[PDB]
Amino acid sequence: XVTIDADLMDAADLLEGEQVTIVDIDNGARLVTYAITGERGSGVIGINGAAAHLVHPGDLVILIAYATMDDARARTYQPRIVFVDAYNKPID
Amino acid sequence: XVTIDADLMDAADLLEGEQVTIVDIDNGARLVTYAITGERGSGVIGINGAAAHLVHPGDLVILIAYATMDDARARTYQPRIVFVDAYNKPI
Amino acid sequence: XVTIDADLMDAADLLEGEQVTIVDIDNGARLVTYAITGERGSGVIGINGAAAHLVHPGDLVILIAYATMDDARARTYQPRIVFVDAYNKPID
Amino acid sequence: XVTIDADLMDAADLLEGEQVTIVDIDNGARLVTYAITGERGSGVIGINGAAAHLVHPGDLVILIAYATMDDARARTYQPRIVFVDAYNKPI
Amino acid sequence: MLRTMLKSKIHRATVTCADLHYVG
Amino acid sequence: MLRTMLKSKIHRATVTCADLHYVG
Amino acid sequence: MLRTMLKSKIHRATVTCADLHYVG
Amino acid sequence: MLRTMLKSKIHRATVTCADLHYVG
Repeated sequence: XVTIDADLMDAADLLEGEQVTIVDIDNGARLVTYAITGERGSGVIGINGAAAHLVHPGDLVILIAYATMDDARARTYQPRIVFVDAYNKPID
Repeated sequence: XVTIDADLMDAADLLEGEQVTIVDIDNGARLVTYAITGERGSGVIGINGAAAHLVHPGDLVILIAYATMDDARARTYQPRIVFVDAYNKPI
Repeated sequence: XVTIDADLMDAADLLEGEQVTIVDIDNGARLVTYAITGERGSGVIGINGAAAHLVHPGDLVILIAYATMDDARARTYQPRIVFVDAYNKPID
Repeated sequence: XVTIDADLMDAADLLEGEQVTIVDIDNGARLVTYAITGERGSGVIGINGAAAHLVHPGDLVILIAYATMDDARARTYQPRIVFVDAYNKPI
Repeated sequence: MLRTMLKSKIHRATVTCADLHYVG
Repeated sequence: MLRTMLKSKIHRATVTCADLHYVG
Repeated sequence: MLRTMLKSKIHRATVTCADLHYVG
Repeated sequence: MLRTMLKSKIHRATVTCADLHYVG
C-alpha cells in the first residue's frame, strides 16, 4: 503493497516497510501488507499487486498498525489516529 | 473496531487500543481488531467500521486477546476468562 | 478452541493457552486459536465453538505454533514436529 | 508449507521454519505459512499441505517475511528484496 | 524465545450494535 | 532483530469432534 | 508480559488507484 | 516498543509444484 502519502505516514507514525492492516468499509475485505511512502501531499492511497483483487479504487479503507509494548507503556501509550477528508488530507 | 463495556474490559484485563480477535459463533467469522472502551455497565458490544460486514448485532461472539511472553512466564501464566449473561454482565 | 491430547502437546511443546494455527487439508480452511489440554493418550483433536463452522469431524488438520526469537537462536532452534497415525498417536 | 529454492532463501535472508506470507497475484489468496529449504538452483516454489487449495502451480506469488524490531532499528532497517526471472532465478 | 499465549477471553457475549460508518 | 519461526507442528491429525455451542 | 496495542490508524481514506501487475 | 517491519520479499515467483498430501 500500500502506497501512502508521506504526510499521512508522518501523521500516523508509519515507516516505509512497516506492517499495515487494510480493512475495506465498502466490501468488508481485511488484509495485511506493508506501507510504501507515496508522493508527499498527493493524497495517494495506492493498492499494489495481489491486494487489488480485494480492495478497489474509490473504496473507503482504514489503515492500521499495531505494536508490541510492555504492560507499563501500553497503559500510557497514545496511538496516532489520523482523520482525512474525501481528498486524503488530514483534518481536525 | 469493537466497543466493549468498560466492566468487561476491566474483568478481561483489556486496555483501550489492545488488539482483540473476534470469533462469531453464529456465522463462523474470525477477525482481528482493537478494543474501544464502551459506556460502563451498558453491556455494549459494538462492531464499528469494516468489521460490521462480518459480525452482526444479535450474534454470539468470543473476544480474545493474546500476549507475547518469555518461555518461563508462559508456563505459569493464568488467563483472565470472563463469562457473561445474555445482557453482557459478568458472572 | 482446539482440545489436543496432552501427549501431542508434550510431543509438540505446546502449553495450555498457547496460540495455534489450524489448517484443514480437506477444505483449505485456515484459522488461529489456542490449545486446550485434552485427556492424555485419548488421541482427541477437538474443535470447540466458532471453529466448528470451518473444521469438521474426520478432516485432516495441521496444528502449528510459531515463536519470536533472536537471529542467533533462530538459526539453531530445532522445531518439534509430531507425525501421527490415523488414531492421533505419535510415530517414528 | 512452502518449499523455496535454497538460492532464493539465501538471497531473501529466509531460514528453514521462518514464517512466510504468500500472496497470489493470480487469484488474490493471502496465507501465512513457513519456509522449507528446496533443492538449490532448481527454481522450486512448492506449495505443501492445506495451502495447495489456495495457491496453485503456475500462479505468480509474492513471498514476504516480517520481523519484530525495536523502534530505533525499524527506522534504519533495509529489507532484502529479491527479483526473479520466469524460472525463479535471482536478478 | 517468546510464545503467544491467551491472556483474555469474553465468552459468548451478544453483539448489541454495529455502525459501518463510525468515526473515532 | 527477531524472526518469527516455526516451533511446533502436529502433522495430519484427524479431527475427532466438533461442538459449535461449547462453554469453557 | 507484552500486549499488542494499536499505534497507528488512518481512518476512512479513499483508495486512489490499484495495479494488479505492479513491479517494485 | 516493537514494530513489525518487512525484512524479506521474493517478487513475482512462479509456483512450480504443490502436494496436498505432503509428509514433512
